Amino acid sequence: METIAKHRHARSSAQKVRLVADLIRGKKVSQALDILTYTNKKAAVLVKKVLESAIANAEHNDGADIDDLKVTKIFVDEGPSMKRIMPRAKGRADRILKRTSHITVVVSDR
Amino acid sequence: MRLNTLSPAEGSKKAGKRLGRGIGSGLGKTGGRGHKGQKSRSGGGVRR
Amino acid sequence: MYAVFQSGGKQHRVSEGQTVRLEKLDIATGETVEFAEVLMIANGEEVKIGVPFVDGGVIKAEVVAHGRGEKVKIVKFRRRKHYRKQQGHRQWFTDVKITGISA
Amino acid sequence: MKTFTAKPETVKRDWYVVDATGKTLGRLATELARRLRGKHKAEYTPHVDTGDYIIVLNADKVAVTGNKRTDKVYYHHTGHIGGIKQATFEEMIARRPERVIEIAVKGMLPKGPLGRAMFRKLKVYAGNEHNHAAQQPQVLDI
Amino acid sequence: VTGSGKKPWRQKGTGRARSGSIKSPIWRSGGVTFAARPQDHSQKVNKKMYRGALKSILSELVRQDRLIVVEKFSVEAPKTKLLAQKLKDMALEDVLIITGELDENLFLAARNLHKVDVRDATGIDPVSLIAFDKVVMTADAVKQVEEMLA
Amino acid sequence: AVQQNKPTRSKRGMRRSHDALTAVTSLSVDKTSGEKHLRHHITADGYYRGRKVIAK
Amino acid sequence: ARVKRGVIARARHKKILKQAKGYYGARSRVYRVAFQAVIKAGQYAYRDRRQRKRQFRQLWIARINAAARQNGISYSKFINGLKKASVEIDRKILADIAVFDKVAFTALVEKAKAALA
RNA sequence: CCGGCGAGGGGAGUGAAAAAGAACCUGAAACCGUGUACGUACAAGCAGUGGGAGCACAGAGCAAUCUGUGUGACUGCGUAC
RNA sequence: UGUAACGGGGCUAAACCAUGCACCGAAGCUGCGGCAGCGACGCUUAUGCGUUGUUGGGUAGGGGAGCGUUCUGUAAGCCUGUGAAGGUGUGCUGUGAGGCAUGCUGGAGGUAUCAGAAGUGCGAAUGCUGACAUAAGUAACGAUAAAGCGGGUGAAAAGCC
Ligand SMILES: [K+]
Ligand SMILES: [K+]
Ligand SMILES: [K+]
Ligand SMILES: [K+]
Ligand SMILES: [K+]
Ligand SMILES: [K+]
Ligand SMILES: [K+]
Ligand SMILES: [K+]
Ligand SMILES: [K+]
Ligand SMILES: [K+]
Ligand SMILES: [K+]
Ligand SMILES: [K+]
Ligand SMILES: [K+]
Ligand SMILES: [K+]
Ligand SMILES: [K+]
Ligand SMILES: [K+]
Ligand SMILES: [K+]
Ligand SMILES: [K+]
Ligand SMILES: [Mg+2]
Ligand SMILES: [Mg+2]
Ligand SMILES: [Mg+2]
Ligand SMILES: [Mg+2]
Ligand SMILES: [Mg+2]
Ligand SMILES: [Mg+2]
Ligand SMILES: [Mg+2]
Ligand SMILES: [Mg+2]
Ligand SMILES: [Mg+2]
Ligand SMILES: [Mg+2]
Ligand SMILES: [Mg+2]
Ligand SMILES: [Mg+2]
Ligand SMILES: [Mg+2]
Ligand SMILES: [Mg+2]
Ligand SMILES: [Mg+2]
Ligand SMILES: [Mg+2]
Ligand SMILES: [Mg+2]
Ligand SMILES: [Mg+2]
Ligand SMILES: [Mg+2]
Ligand SMILES: [Mg+2]
Ligand SMILES: [Mg+2]
Ligand SMILES: [Mg+2]
Ligand SMILES: [Mg+2]
Ligand SMILES: [Mg+2]
Ligand SMILES: [Mg+2]
Ligand SMILES: [Mg+2]
Ligand SMILES: [Mg+2]
Ligand SMILES: [Mg+2]
Ligand SMILES: [Mg+2]
Ligand SMILES: [Mg+2]
Ligand SMILES: [Mg+2]
Ligand SMILES: [Mg+2]
Ligand SMILES: [Mg+2]
Ligand SMILES: [Mg+2]
Ligand SMILES: [Mg+2]
Ligand SMILES: [Mg+2]
Ligand SMILES: [Mg+2]
Ligand SMILES: [Mg+2]
Ligand SMILES: [Mg+2]
Ligand SMILES: [Mg+2]
Ligand SMILES: [Mg+2]
Ligand SMILES: [Mg+2]
Ligand SMILES: [Mg+2]
Ligand SMILES: [Mg+2]
Ligand SMILES: [Mg+2]
Ligand SMILES: [Mg+2]
Ligand SMILES: [Mg+2]
Ligand SMILES: [Mg+2]
Repeated sequence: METIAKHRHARSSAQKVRLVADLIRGKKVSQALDILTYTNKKAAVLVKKVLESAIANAEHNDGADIDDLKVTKIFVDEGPSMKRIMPRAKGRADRILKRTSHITVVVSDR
Repeated sequence: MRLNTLSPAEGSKKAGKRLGRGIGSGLGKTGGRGHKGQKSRSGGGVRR
Repeated sequence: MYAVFQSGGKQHRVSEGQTVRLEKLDIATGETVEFAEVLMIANGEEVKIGVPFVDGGVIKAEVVAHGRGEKVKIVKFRRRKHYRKQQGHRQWFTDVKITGISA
Repeated sequence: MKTFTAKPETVKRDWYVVDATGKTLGRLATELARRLRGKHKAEYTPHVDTGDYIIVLNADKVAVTGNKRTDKVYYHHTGHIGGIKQATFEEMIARRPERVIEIAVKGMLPKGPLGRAMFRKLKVYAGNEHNHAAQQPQVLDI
Repeated sequence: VTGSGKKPWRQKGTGRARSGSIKSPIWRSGGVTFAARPQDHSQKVNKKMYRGALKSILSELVRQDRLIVVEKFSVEAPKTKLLAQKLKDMALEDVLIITGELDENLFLAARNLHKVDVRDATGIDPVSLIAFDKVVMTADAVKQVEEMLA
Repeated sequence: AVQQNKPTRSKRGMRRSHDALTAVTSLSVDKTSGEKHLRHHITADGYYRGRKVIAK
Repeated sequence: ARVKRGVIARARHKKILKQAKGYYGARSRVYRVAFQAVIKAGQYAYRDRRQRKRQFRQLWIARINAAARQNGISYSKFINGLKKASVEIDRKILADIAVFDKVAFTALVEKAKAALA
């Protein structure tokens, strides 16, 4: 029916990745791949690798034809944050959150 | 006459007051001590 | 044809075959109840107005059910005064089916 | 049995035309506001506009008693500091005559979205002519 | 609680609620506000009330037909099987047996039967008298209990 | 200066209503190599307007 | 005998938040705010069981007034006329008739007028 | 099998169970998303409550239509603890 | 700061005085249904029943009666892999604290009744610990000595060679 790929614990805030996921939600995969190729965002590289993996999964594991595939579902979830310390002035310390995301792409011919 | 059929006499076992447990109990918040002053304090009161 | 009558301290305008929810009546389910004080009977253009009751006017009904209505929460709360109280309520009713109206 | 409520999708509205010539402003405005709200109908429902459409002719001939023709003042503020402006009744009749009746009726209609909607059914004209013959308004002697 | 008496931070200026002890019961890892100590829970029972309770219990057993009096109750050998067979013969399963003299064979035979207890007359207690389904007493035990309760 | 009240998730979304990206309207196709490419830019294989302008 | 509070505390908070469904923002999500919103909703409901009787009587009176003036008499005179004619129909029913049976309502107006004459 | 002889993932296989896969029993809440139904771009305030149209949905009914669920235009009242 | 000394519209009465009759109007009074406190009068299986009168706004505070939680006995009993506790929904139910049933999740415990004991109930204490928000994809990326280009390697090179 549908085929999935994910990139869990990707190094980017979900807010940043969602800007890219929104460009391709619902598109034919060939058009999605073109959009990502010409999107100048680091998140576009991340998402394009997940989409390519989902297309390979669909053809190898599920016997799908790539020309019929669409990005039927795509969403980004918040992963764990890495906590770091940033020295500020006057002996004060701040917490830094290095946020991560789980990227999920679903492709299907229906 | 079994260990689960014995009851105390009526009136022999009044439950104790439990202060500071909510409005409905009638002893919430200040627990009957009123507002402020030496007699509301922990350890408060004057000698005999 | 419809008729107006009093029951449970309220008034009701009814036609044959309608089901009316009234305040509780002390009548067993399945019994027939008579409302002999009819305030008005209207059949087409013929209108009889009670002054206060229509002479000989009678409404026949059948007691269909007794029950308790939807629950209502009573909340009392006096802000800043350490006072709150809550109460539940379900009101009794008797449903009756209008079987006859006679002028 | 629950009390009837009028339904906006089936309310019947009629068209009337009223002549303001020589009528006392406020006493015309109350009847207008009543009928724009629908208070004259047994189907009146406070949250539904059940009122009628009313064309008002000869708005510049409306009357006022006492010395109001020169002494009634209409104020407004532009929102700019110092921007309090005024016009006497006679100045208003000279420049924007429909506004006298429109202002009076708007003040007697409900405030909020529904009252604004009721105001949209009022059509005031300075002179003796209107272009709503297609609506076949009936003469209303207010 | 193990820790030092140092004030965690100064009374004023930091913008935190005031702290005085790292051991405050308000704090995680702090003390228990009213920490328990070992307690002696025993109650006094007046002598006459204890005896009166026993008399009431025995009388209720008689009225409920849970007291069985026998001339003798013994087994030939200290074997659990013999006592099991004897109790089955007398149609007893959950039973307290009071003897005038504690028979060693009987005691040993009853040890491994968990519904069955064996005592001398001087060792009866109210909870056991109520808790066992039946109470078997020898005539000598009955006389001893009568004398003990006067 | 700092807020007196925590803004809502609704208001956060309203501010971000202008943040979405826009995809490239359409790519151009080289008349000789047939590669897609950004308009007025060379292709990945080094063509522009049908001429091999640069090696590799 | 130490007692952990979690199971009972969760049930209480969940009861309140269930009563808060449909409320805006923290009012349907956050226990502290939902509790205040549930209490206030209860207070308003107590008040408005009393208000409901007032608002419906006011509506019935307005409709009776309109129907009576269609028939050439004011509300106040219509009510006084019914009272002089010993007619005990209440305002709920009079408003229902005013909307649904205009001929019967006209008959009631005629009874009131005859009593007043 | 995709990927950088990655991270991560999809299959296959083990197992009673793999949303028991080692970031591993159960897996709450705050908080953050995707999908659907309804509302929302002429409208002024503790955001509810009383009244209430329309729309969607699930049942029932020969039909007329009725009821339960979600939403809530418009309207009376209403300044949290 | 802006009409700004009828709440507004507006009013020559829709103002004021006098007389009269209607009507609106509150959680007041009445009607209908229900619950409880106290007192009388009678029954009685002696602690409840019936009739009746009357009362039931409350802070401090006094008095009365209960819900639920963990643990001990009753319990080597009873429920439970034909699915325990916990989690999440739905229906029903009582005046309330609450109770009951059941779908899904869970995968091994739970425990009636009547008694017994308390680390027995949280929204506040600039409470304590952990988790996660907001501001915000904002400020900033640490000396204004400065970079440009060709080649290499590499998945990728402004920063490496
Ligand atoms: K006290
Ligand atoms: K034994
Ligand atoms: K939430
Ligand atoms: K599991
Ligand atoms: K765990
Ligand atoms: K999880
Ligand atoms: K406008
Ligand atoms: K609806
Ligand atoms: K409202
Ligand atoms: K009474
Ligand atoms: K057990
Ligand atoms: K309930
Ligand atoms: K449940
Ligand atoms: K369960
Ligand atoms: K127990
Ligand atoms: K706190
Ligand atoms: K942010
Ligand atoms: K950025
Ligand atoms: Mg330093
Ligand atoms: Mg008190
Ligand atoms: Mg205080
Ligand atoms: Mg003082
Ligand atoms: Mg004091
Ligand atoms: Mg002290
Ligand atoms: Mg208003
Ligand atoms: Mg400790
Ligand atoms: Mg002694
Ligand atoms: Mg402030
Ligand atoms: Mg932006
Ligand atoms: Mg424990
Ligand atoms: Mg929620
Ligand atoms: Mg791997
Ligand atoms: Mg599982
Ligand atoms: Mg296990
Ligand atoms: Mg887990
Ligand atoms: Mg959750
Ligand atoms: Mg629209
Ligand atoms: Mg609009
Ligand atoms: Mg606003
Ligand atoms: Mg409602
Ligand atoms: Mg208001
Ligand atoms: Mg108000
Ligand atoms: Mg001025
Ligand atoms: Mg006034
Ligand atoms: Mg007078
Ligand atoms: Mg009233
Ligand atoms: Mg009263
Ligand atoms: Mg009564
Ligand atoms: Mg009172
Ligand atoms: Mg009281
Ligand atoms: Mg136990
Ligand atoms: Mg437990
Ligand atoms: Mg346990
Ligand atoms: Mg107990
Ligand atoms: Mg405690
Ligand atoms: Mg808490
Ligand atoms: Mg508090
Ligand atoms: Mg602070
Ligand atoms: Mg922060
Ligand atoms: Mg800013
Ligand atoms: Mg800036
Ligand atoms: Mg900057
Ligand atoms: Mg700097
Ligand atoms: Mg630097
Ligand atoms: Mg270079
Ligand atoms: Mg550099």
